[PDB]
Parts: sequence; C-alpha cells; structure tokens
Amino acid sequence: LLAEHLLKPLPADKQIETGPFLEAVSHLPPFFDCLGSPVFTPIKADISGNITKIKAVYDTNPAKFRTLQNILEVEKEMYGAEWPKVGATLALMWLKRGLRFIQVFLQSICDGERDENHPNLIRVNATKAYEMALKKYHGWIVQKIFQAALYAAPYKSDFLKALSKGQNVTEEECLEKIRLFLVNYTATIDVIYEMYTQMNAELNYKV
Amino acid sequence: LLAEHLLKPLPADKQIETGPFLEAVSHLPPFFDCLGSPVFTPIKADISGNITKIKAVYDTNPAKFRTLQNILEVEKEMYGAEWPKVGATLALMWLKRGLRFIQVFLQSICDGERDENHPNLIRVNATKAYEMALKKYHGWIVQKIFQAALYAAPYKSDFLKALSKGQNVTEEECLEKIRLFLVNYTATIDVIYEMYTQMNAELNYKV
Ligand SMILES: CCCCCCCCCCCCC/C=C/[C@@H](O)[C@H](CO[C@@H]1O[C@H](COS(=O)(=O)O)[C@H](O)[C@H](OS(=O)(=O)O)[C@H]1O)NC(=O)CCCCCCCCCCC
Ligand SMILES: CCCCCCCCCCCCC/C=C/[C@@H](O)[C@H](CO[C@@H]1O[C@H](COS(=O)(=O)O)[C@H](O)[C@H](OS(=O)(=O)O)[C@H]1O)NC(=O)CCCCCCCCCCC
Repeated sequence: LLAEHLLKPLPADKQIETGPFLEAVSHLPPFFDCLGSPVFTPIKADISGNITKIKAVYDTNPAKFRTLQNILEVEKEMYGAEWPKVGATLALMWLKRGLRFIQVFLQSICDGERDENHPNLIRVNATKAYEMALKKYHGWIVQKIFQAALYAAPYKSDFLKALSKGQNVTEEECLEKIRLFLVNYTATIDVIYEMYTQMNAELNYKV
Repeated sequence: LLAEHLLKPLPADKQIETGPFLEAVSHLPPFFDCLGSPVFTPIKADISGNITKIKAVYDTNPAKFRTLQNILEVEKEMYGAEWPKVGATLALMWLKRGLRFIQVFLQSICDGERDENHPNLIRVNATKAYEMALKKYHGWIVQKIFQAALYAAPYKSDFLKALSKGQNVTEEECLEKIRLFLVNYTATIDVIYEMYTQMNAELNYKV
C-alpha cells in the first residue's frame, strides 16, 4: 500500500502542488487501521478532518491555491489577526505533525530501532515519533491518553504483514518499499515545516 | 438547555415513538461540551454517530419504524444471524449505554453525591456513571483512557453554570430543572434496556 502512493519528487523551487499532495496523503489515514484497534479511530478522524478542510479551501479556487505556499500566502492576506490560527493554514499546521509522526515512526522501524528486551513490539518507535512530532502540543491529560493507547499497538511482525497483505512479499521487501516511500515523503514534510517557519505560520499552543 | 428538550412521557403500552425520541436525544451530544475540553470530542462523535445511524434507518420508512420496538422487530426479521450486531439495533445498543451514563451522572450530582474532600469536582459522579453504564464493555486499555480523560472534567460549580448559561438562575433552580429532565429520561432509558432484554437484542462484548 504505502509505496503504491508515492509522493511526487520536490521540484527545484520546492513548491508543493496542493492537488497531488492531498491525493497522496488521502491514502494515509487507513495506515492507523493497520494497527488493528478502535483506540486509533479518533486519530484517523482528526487527520482526515485536516485533509478535508484543506481540500475544501483548495476546491474554492484550485488555481489560486495551486501550491501549499499559495494557501498560506493567500490566507495570510485574506484574513486578519486570527491567521495563522484559521482555515487551511491551521489544518495543515496540525496535519504536518501527524504526517511527521508517521514519518519518524516508519523511519525508526526501518532503521532497526527496537527494545532488545521486546523486539517484536513497536512501542519504542511510536514513543520516539510521538516525542518528536506531537508531544509538546499536548497537555498532560492528552499525553497520559497517548501512553495508554500505545498499549493497543500491534506486534511489529503483524504490523508489517498488514502493510503488505496480499502482496506475498518478505518482511525485508516490505521494509524496502517503506524506505522508498520515506524518501519523497520525508523531503516534502521537511519543506512544509520550513515553509511554516519562513511564513511565521507556526503556533506552539497545547491542547 | 436540558429541560428545554424534555422527553415525552411514556404511554401505557410503553412504546417509544422513534421520531420524537431521536429529536429529543439529538440535543444531548453538546452536553459533553459543557465539560469544556476536547478530550470529550470523540465521545460526542460516537454518540452522534449512533443517532445518525438510527435516523438513517428510520428515514427509509418512518411508518415501518414508528417505534423503537418496531426497529428491533423489523431488523430481527430482515437480517440473518448477524442481528442484533447490525443496523439501528446495534446503534441503539450502544446509544442506550451513553444515555444511561448521562442519566446516572446527572442523578448522582442531583442526589448530592460527592467526595467530601473535593466537593467541587464531579469525578466521583462520573466514575459511578462509567462503572454503571459502560465500564464492562471496555477492555483495560479503554478503561485506562477513561480514568485519564476524567481529569479533564470541569468543576461542578462551573459545569452547572454551563448548563444554565444566560438563564440567570441559581444552582438550586438549575438542579430542579435537571431533576425534571431526569423523570421521563430515566423512565425511557429503563424501557429501552428492558426491550433489549425482552427481544434478546443485548450483546456483552468488549471493545
Ligand atoms: C469513556 C471512553 C473513554 C474516554 C475517551 C477520551 C478520548 C480522548 C481523545 C483524545 C484526542 C484524540 C486525538 C485528537 C487530538 C486533537 O485534539 C489534536 C488537535 O486537533 C486540532 O485541533 C484544532 C482546534 O483548533 S483551535 O481551537 O483553533 O486551536 C483544529 O480543530 C484542527 O483541525 S482543523 O482541520 O479544523 O484545523 C485539529 O486537527 N490533534 C492532534 O494532536 C493530531 C493527532 C495525530 C496523532 C498522530 C498519530 C499518533 C497516535 C498514536 C498512535 C500510536
Ligand atoms: C496521540 C493522541 C492520543 C491518542 C488518542 C487515543 C484515542 C482513544 C479513543 C477511545 C475511544 C473513544 C470513545 C469511543 C468508544 C467506542 O469505541 C465505543 C464503541 O463504539 C461502537 O462501536 C461499534 C462497533 O461495531 S462492531 O464492530 O460491530 O462491534 C459501532 O461502531 C457503534 O456505532 S454504530 O452507530 O455504527 O452502531 C459504536 O457506537 N463506544 C462507547 O463506549 C460509547 C461512548 C459513550 C461514553 C459516555 C460518556 C463517557 C465519557 C467520559 C466523560 C467523563
């Protein structure tokens, strides 16, 4: 699945076309279902909601919103002082954190990071991803909820199986496809984070 | 708010009309927002989803589905062995548990139940409601998530204020209106639970 929906390579000008980006990331919310528990359903819903919101804005005028940069710059001009805590800019501000979670989690698994005492769990990998992508934007109650939910995570072997079901491939081949996916995905997420910095569109509030 | 949307009294035959029931309970999901935290948003969404699902079935043929009993009996006949774990029957099987939670929580608050050490919290009341209505249908991970989320609950004084905002009433008057609401609400929920028993439509699985 993951490598059937590669993100586009980054052009020299590092502009990310909105339409194709949304099409690519729209295949990611089911990722959380390969975890195999309803504890992950509200997570899938929040990420899906960001995508829907960005698409809704884009759809008002696909030309005006041709790139993600166009979204931020247009909304900055359209709105007053509520920006960047509004519209597709806010939706993408949160979406990028979820996309980063997925990135760091997968890279960690591919890099062979594991608890040597429990090498068939993915807790260490998910925890690292959470710390790096999301933790600092959650109050202590939400952080407590994450720690609890992590117990729902599947066995690594089963998780990787779920990502390749039907394909009849080895775990080694599965990890190769994940690595391929991570190239343009990681590059794209980095560019989005950098855009947020350049545009002064990043906010640090906790929920 | 609560007592502006009283449930209908129960007729002698204890049949509950589907249309008016759905109209009444459709005012309850915002209840969870008077708690004043996004930790409660996924809860509001699950309860809303049950309501939407029941309404969707009803809307296919309001006459056929005139009462909640009609829903169970019609679906039992329509479906095979997947019933009652299907359709509006399953949706109502879960909705009733949420409605019972709300009932027990409110009754507990009105009955003056409190932790004498922390009398302005509503933790004891919510915990009682959870134990009585939902706990046994949750695995340990979800139960852990509830304990954590309960820390998000507001102060009692603030919760009751939120329920009467704009009305300029005393807490004593607010509690009187809640008590009024609880009469036909409690009666109706009891009848639904009893119907589930009579129809052998209740399932005891955990999530
Ligand atoms: C009785 C049963 C037990 C109780 C159950 C309690 C449930 C606990 C629920 C915890 C929350 C679930 C996950 C959701 C988290 C979200 O609060 C945050 C912030 O969400 C943003 O809030 C914003 C609020 O706007 S503001 O008021 O103006 O500030 C916006 O709504 C924004 O959406 S937008 O499109 O409209 O722009 C929205 O994403 N979301 C996240 O943290 C992202 C979640 C991604 C997680 C990545 C994967 C990790 C999951 C663990 C996997 C091991
Ligand atoms: C990184 C961020 C941190 C991680 C966040 C993790 C999020 C944790 C989420 C925990 C779950 C949130 C609450 C939802 C609970 C639901 O799983 C259960 C069961 O739901 C049912 O499942 C069913 C599954 O069907 S089956 O597969 O065939 O079995 C159906 O989907 C059914 O819907 S239906 O309309 O389609 O029929 C549906 O209600 N719901 C509940 O427990 C009810 C929740 C009401 C709670 C009442 C208020 C208490 C809240 C605490 C307040 C102090």
